Amino acid sequence: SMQDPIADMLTRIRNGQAANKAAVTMPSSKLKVAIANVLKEEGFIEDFKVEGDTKPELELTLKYFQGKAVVESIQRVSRPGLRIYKRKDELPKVMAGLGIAVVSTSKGVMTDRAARQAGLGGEIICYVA
Amino acid sequence: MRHYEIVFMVHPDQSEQVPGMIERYTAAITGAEGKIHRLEDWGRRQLAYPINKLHKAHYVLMNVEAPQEVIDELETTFRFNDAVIRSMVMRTKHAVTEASPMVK
Amino acid sequence: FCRFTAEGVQEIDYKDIATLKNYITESGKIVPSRITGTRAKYQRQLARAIKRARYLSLLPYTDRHQ
Amino acid sequence: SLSTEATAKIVSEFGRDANDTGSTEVQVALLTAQINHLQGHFAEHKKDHHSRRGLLRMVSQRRKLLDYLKRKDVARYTQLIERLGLRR
Amino acid sequence: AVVKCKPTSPGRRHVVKVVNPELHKGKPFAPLLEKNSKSGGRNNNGRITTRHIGGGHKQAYRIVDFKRNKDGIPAVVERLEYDPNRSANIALVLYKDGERRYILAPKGLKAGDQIQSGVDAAIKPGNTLPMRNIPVGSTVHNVEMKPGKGGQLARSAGTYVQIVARDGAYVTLRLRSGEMRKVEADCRATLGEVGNAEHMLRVLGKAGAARWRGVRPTVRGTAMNPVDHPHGGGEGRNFGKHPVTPWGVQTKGKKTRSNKRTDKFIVRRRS
Amino acid sequence: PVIKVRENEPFDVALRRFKRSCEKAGVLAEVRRREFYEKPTTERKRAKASAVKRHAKKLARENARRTRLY
RNA sequence: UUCUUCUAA
RNA sequence: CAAGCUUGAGUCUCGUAGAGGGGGGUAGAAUUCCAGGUGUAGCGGUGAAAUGCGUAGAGAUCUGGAGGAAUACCGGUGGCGAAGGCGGCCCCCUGGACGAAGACUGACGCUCAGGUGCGAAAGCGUGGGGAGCAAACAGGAUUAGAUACCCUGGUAGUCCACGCCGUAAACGAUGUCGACUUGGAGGUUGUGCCCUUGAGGCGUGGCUUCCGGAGCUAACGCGUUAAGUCGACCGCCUGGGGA
Ligand SMILES: [Mg+2]
Ligand SMILES: [Mg+2]
Ligand SMILES: [Mg+2]
Ligand SMILES: [Mg+2]
Ligand SMILES: [Mg+2]
Ligand SMILES: [Mg+2]
Ligand SMILES: [Mg+2]
Ligand SMILES: [Mg+2]
Ligand SMILES: [Mg+2]
Ligand SMILES: [Mg+2]
Ligand SMILES: [Mg+2]
Ligand SMILES: [Mg+2]
Ligand SMILES: [Mg+2]
Ligand SMILES: [Mg+2]
Ligand SMILES: [Mg+2]
Ligand SMILES: [Mg+2]
Ligand SMILES: [Mg+2]
Ligand SMILES: [Mg+2]
Ligand SMILES: [Mg+2]
Ligand SMILES: [Mg+2]
Ligand SMILES: [Mg+2]
Ligand SMILES: [Mg+2]
Ligand SMILES: [Mg+2]
Ligand SMILES: [Mg+2]
Ligand SMILES: [Mg+2]
Ligand SMILES: [Mg+2]
Repeated sequence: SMQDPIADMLTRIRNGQAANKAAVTMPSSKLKVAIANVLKEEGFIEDFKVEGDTKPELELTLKYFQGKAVVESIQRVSRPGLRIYKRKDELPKVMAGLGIAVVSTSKGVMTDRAARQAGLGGEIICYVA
Repeated sequence: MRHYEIVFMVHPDQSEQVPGMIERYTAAITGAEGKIHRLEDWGRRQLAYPINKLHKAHYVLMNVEAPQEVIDELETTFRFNDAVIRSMVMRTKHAVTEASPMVK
Repeated sequence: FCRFTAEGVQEIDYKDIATLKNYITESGKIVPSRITGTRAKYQRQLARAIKRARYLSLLPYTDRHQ
Repeated sequence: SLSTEATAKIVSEFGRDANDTGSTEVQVALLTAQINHLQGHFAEHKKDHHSRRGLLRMVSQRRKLLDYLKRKDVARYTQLIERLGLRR
Repeated sequence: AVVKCKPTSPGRRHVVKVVNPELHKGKPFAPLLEKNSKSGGRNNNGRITTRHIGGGHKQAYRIVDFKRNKDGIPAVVERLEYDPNRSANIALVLYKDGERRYILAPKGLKAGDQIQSGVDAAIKPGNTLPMRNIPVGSTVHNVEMKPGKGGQLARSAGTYVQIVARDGAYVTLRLRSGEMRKVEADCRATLGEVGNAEHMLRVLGKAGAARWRGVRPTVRGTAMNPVDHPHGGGEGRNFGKHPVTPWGVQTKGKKTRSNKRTDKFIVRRRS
Repeated sequence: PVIKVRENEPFDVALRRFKRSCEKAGVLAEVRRREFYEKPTTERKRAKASAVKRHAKKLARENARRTRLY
């Protein structure tokens, strides 16, 4: 079954990058837009777009630099079988600060760097590197 | 009810008693409020191989729309009669009415 | 080059012997689908019709038995 | 399986709208009719193990439908098993 | 239904009852009873002719229709009863005109079925008709040897006889022993196997259960003195001689049929 | 293979015609197949190896059709 | 048709 | 926790395919046995032989009868089933899958310790049956020996009913469920469309076989039916023996 939609989003990005697909579509969600909000803002995808009314489809426009893929690595950290919550002191540095860790905090979903500047931690959704 | 296709093979020396058998069988079906769609005597016909040490038989085709209880009564009539040699009942999806390719 | 696909019959009739004699050999064996090119849906229907015509002494089981 | 008239006689009996045909009480009673119709088959054919797997599939499916119905609406759950004569 | 007894005592350790709940739990039909006085295996000379018979429970005789002559008149089966006189259960039948009789109960017969003798009878388990009217290859019981004499073949609890052939005046039978015998085609026979087929699954369990059936104990011949039996004698266990009867006739293998009157009726012997 | 000698036919023609129908009806290979018992393991294995023989040789013949040898 | 075996560094 | 929504899951309608199961029939061919006719000195077997069968008439051949078991050709890296497994034909009862359009219920789902059920062959118990085959056993050969391979026989067994056993290299040596990721040649089974102007042309589902790209892997290879990329849950592994 679809036990985890968020890991389905990351896997369709990861298989999308490796297959040199231009765009990747998927069923939309309130959480999947906020993750694609971070990935467009932090610069990993070009643009996202949600279309449809009854069943909304989130479409991700992928990003390619110098032929090869922009998103080098993308991993799920907290998963339904094993949740990961961190405090604001123990937030991770992905790729020594070059990558980002999408963290779900009380003030919405943001990156780990903005989570430290906001001064509060939360649940680590994914590592994007 | 349940569309059956019945063909039976009569001993050829009992070829005279064949229309007496058919009218009882039709009265068995129509008496049980069943339909009979086509009813085609094929006459004496040379067998492909001698069943029961004899070389000819009398064929009768009969298509029947009856409930399944009276056909099981009808099968025992074929079993204990010695005039009929072989009997074959075949369940059919629908009622067929067109003439046989050998009635032609 | 299946004939039954061209003419389009829903079920082969075992009583049609002159059709079925074009699908048995001289010694009464069922001719394979490699040779006549029958599509395998009708090949199951044809074998089921030859086996019924053998039972009603419309076709021989072999050319030898007597 | 169940005959066409016997299905529609159940659907119009237990459907709220006489065309719903997939409501929870409708799906239970169609299984309960098919389970109770097959009591005579496996009393006669005890070595028909391949058909009995299809029977246990109906029992296991019906048990999940009642258990869904219990926490969804209790008053329909009491009314259904009392009318269908189900021990639990 | 065979019922293994629970071992509450030795002597109930090995008992298997044959429990049939369809048998009538009451007294038998009183006009069809008569006295069956015991014999003890002793003839009009008072001597013991056949050994090991004696004692046992008192038994009333049930008059059983073997001749089966009420032709054309249908009969419904009232109830099934226990018969101490024989291994097969008997059926109390009621004709339309009001006569009650006992027949041997066939295999699938139950209370409420209709049976009918005569030539125009149907072919269901229970009917009785001459074997020129019965199809070849069917299993019949209660078979006559002579026409109108009464049924004599295949009467014990689970037996039956197949009709294998017919050549005019005779039919050829496959008896239950495996012997092939010719019988005239006018002899009556009753369709179906006879009823109590699970009779041979009983085990009596204890020594007294054979004394209930009037079977006195059998002293084996080598346990005697030489004046008593040819096997008797010896200082210890000695048996240096061929096995014979108490009257000196070979038993392990020697044939004893000496009927030259009926040899034309026997097609093949048993195997 | 019930073969009647036609009118004004030489014997070597009809014998060669008789060898033809026996190879056609498959008589010699049928009795040789039934001379000994073949297990359902052996029957499923030999029929499977016969299919791979009919398939990889088709691919080997088509691959050898393309490239030259001298 | 049958047709076996050969240690030491 | 409350209220939903329809994509997951399910129900209904109409169809299709199938060695899917259970029960009862039935047919043809062959084998052996029995009887008889013709017939006369071999037969059978092997590497070669012998045991064996034969003048008391075998083998061969023809007619008749009995009985059991399995179902040539079709037949196919074909089909069905959860697995084991399933093969003449007919009927009765019966499970599942799939398709086409809708209708409907509204997360009802996935997995699963313990548990329960099914589970090849061999074996066991009771009762039948017993043609062929065949452990055991016997005889003949072979050999240095031959408790073997070969031969001639042959009993449990194989078959049926009902119980038990609960194991196999029970294998795809690959747990189930879901999502995504370039292709090619097929098989099978639906269904839509084009004038079917032919068995064609264009699609769209299920199942399946082969090759192979990226990727993976110790390599062999796997490769949209993953052993690729991930998620959920379970089972399991920790040097070889001893075991
Ligand atoms: Mg259903
Ligand atoms: Mg005695
Ligand atoms: Mg004794
Ligand atoms: Mg004693
Ligand atoms: Mg003494
Ligand atoms: Mg003496
Ligand atoms: Mg002594
Ligand atoms: Mg001594
Ligand atoms: Mg040595
Ligand atoms: Mg909707
Ligand atoms: Mg709704
Ligand atoms: Mg499961
Ligand atoms: Mg077994
Ligand atoms: Mg043993
Ligand atoms: Mg046994
Ligand atoms: Mg036994
Ligand atoms: Mg034997
Ligand atoms: Mg041997
Ligand atoms: Mg194991
Ligand atoms: Mg297997
Ligand atoms: Mg395999
Ligand atoms: Mg394994
Ligand atoms: Mg490959
Ligand atoms: Mg890996
Ligand atoms: Mg995988
Ligand atoms: Mg691996």
